[PDB]
Amino acid sequence: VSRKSPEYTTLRKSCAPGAIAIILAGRFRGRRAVILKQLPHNGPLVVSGPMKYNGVPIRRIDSRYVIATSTTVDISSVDTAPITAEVFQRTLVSDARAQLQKKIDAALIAAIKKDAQGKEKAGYLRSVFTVKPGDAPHRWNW
Amino acid sequence: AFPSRKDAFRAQRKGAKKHRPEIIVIDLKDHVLGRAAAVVAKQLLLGKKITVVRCEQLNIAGTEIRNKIKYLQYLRKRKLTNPTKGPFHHRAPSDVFVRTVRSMLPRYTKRGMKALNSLVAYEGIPPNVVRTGGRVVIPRAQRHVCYRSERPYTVLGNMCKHVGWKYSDVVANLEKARVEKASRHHEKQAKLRDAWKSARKEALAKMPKHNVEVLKKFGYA
Amino acid sequence: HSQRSKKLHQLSAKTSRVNRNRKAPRLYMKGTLAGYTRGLHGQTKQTALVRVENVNTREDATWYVGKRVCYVYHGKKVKRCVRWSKAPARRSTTRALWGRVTRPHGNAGMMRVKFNGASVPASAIGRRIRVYLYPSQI
Amino acid sequence: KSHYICAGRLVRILRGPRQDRVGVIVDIVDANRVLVENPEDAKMWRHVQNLKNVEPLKYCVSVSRNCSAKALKDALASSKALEKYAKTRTAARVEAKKACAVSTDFERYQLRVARRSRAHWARKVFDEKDAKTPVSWHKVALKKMLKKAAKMD
RNA sequence: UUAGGGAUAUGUGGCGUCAAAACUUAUGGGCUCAUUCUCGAUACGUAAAGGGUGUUGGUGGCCACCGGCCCCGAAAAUGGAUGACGCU
RNA sequence: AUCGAAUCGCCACCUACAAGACUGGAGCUUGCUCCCUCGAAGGCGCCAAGUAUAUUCAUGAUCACAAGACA
Ligand SMILES: [Mg+2]
Ligand SMILES: [Mg+2]
Ligand code: NA
Repeated sequence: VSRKSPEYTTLRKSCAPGAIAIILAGRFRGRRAVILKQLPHNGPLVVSGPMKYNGVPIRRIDSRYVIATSTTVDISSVDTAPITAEVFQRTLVSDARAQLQKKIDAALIAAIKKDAQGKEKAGYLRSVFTVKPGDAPHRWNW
Repeated sequence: AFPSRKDAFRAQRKGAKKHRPEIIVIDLKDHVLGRAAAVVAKQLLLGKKITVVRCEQLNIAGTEIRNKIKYLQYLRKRKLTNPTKGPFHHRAPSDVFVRTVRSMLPRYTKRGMKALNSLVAYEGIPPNVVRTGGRVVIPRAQRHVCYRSERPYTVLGNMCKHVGWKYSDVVANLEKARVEKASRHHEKQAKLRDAWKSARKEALAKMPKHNVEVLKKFGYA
Repeated sequence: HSQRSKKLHQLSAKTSRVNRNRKAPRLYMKGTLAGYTRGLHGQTKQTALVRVENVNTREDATWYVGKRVCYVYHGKKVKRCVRWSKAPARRSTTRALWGRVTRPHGNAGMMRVKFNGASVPASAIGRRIRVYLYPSQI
Repeated sequence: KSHYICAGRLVRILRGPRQDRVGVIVDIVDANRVLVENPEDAKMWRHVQNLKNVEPLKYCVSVSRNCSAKALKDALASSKALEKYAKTRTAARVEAKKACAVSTDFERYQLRVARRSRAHWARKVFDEKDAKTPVSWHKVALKKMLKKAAKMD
């Protein structure tokens, strides 16, 4: 409750863990990922592809550069990802992060498969979002 | 304008493809002159590239005699001391349309000059335009929604040939040959069109069923 | 020269294929700079007017209040950019000016935009503007 | 042919808050205005509509002017014009439009894959039939060149 | 009715293009067709009597009179002005 | 050869033509009825050449001209 406490957040309810989000900026613009959690002290979200489907690794992202759709996946993974995982000292991946990626991605894929509509959800995660001529994004539901 | 040898050399050195800018082709048949001009001038200022065809089929409200008298009043304006400087009166329908558009732009400013130079006009449909894609119309400037049917109206080519345009018969013959060619080709392509129609009609049995259900739900059956 | 055999093989293979467009996606909307805010007396250049494709209503234009906006052009020389050292591939004559949407204009979907610290140049009138989808409320 | 404006005629609303709803004409005021009501719809109580805002349909329930609600409800039910209107393709198109307006990113993806599946199967079938009867440009050219290649080469 | 600058909202005047605003609003009603200065269209500011079955309505008894728009009546000196284009 | 540049849908199914007091085809009750193409969609394209447990993506580290490119 206390604003100084790290548990304090103000994230909008749409960006809840297990929601499928569209990336709007950065190297992975247009891909679809799954929101895992929000870092403490009202920090960024962390998302993963999983990397098998669309090639998006575990990554931090501001909630203002994401569209959180209404499609959800039930997640019950170990979610042992603190702030220290993304802090570095003052094709190459460390042998700890490389292991964390697998440990999370296997559980996430098991969750998607266990979900109903699993095949459709997998294809949905593989597809790419773009703005076509004649499109009106301001009129849509998400 | 014939391209220069330096441009040809540069294009060969780059080795690119054939480039075409984004252009809109408007079929002006049975359009109201002033309303079409007003829409086109605003689009030119917003930065489009526009080509208009069939300018001899524009319409003006009123009788042909009344419109012809207006044109003759225009023609009598003339710099008395030296007519080689006075107003220049163009008689072709495409030049009439271009003048009407020019009067709705800030012509003296460079911005206005760029906008005016981004427009091309033709009588009939020339062969370098025929195959470039589907033509467009302007719904808010069409005669069947703009005029009350009981009133008389003018056709611009008919008005122009009595004040001095001398290519009406040439344009008529060219348009006749054009329409014959296009009709023969359209009839020749009917077997292909029907084959594609049948293929779409029959693939609904070979696709999966749960996709067909989505098609029906969104009304694409 | 007696090489119709090559053009004979190409026709026989010919199947039904389509172009299919699998390229880098675009994540912005196309607009145009109409001009500045003005009256009959003259213009005030601190606010620009932007018209966006498929946005033809005031309720439509309200959706974009707060979104970020960009004008892309090029200079004559290569100058400093973001990640000039980290990513040398970005170095070019290409440059951009950034701004934000502030409020709608009229009833037909035009919007007012304000640029960062300075006016947009008048050479951009009639040219392309990028309107992005962020920051996002959805 | 055209559907005349008359008492008992079915219409569809074009613009406004009642857009794309069907009512029945119960009275004509003058050349511009009619009174419209549909008992089996929530928002279609008896009200006034300008004749520029309506679309006359092909059905007419036979009733007299300024009829009672009781006499119009049963006349509708007996005519079964609503069950007939629900089977046309323009009614289905209206329902499809509403369904498309209210749709999520997942449903748009589903529709995209359904259309892609249809197109793939259509082009397959077309290729198979063009093998028998050559109608493509490349097959026409191939058959035109085969006779020439049979000689010499 | 006025110190040097931002934001918001207004006055007079406007919202087809020139030129910001109904990207030519309405799911409002009537009326009007005008052929060499010419239908008309922002006050202050630069045409009369009399006629007209042209069209739209009103009073009293198919008639007599009174209205609304439009048309005759309406003839000058460089080529030219509802501000221009145009608009039915 | 200078040259890095702004632009970000493709098609040998649109790229033929006419009408809007009227328009798929019949009747005779000429404004209703009946038939069936049902009279309000150019075709594709948007990440497995196609709807199916196939498959490399990271360190380009949280926005920045798309570090890509003419399907
Ligand atoms: Mg304007
Ligand atoms: Mg770049
Ligand atoms: Na004026």
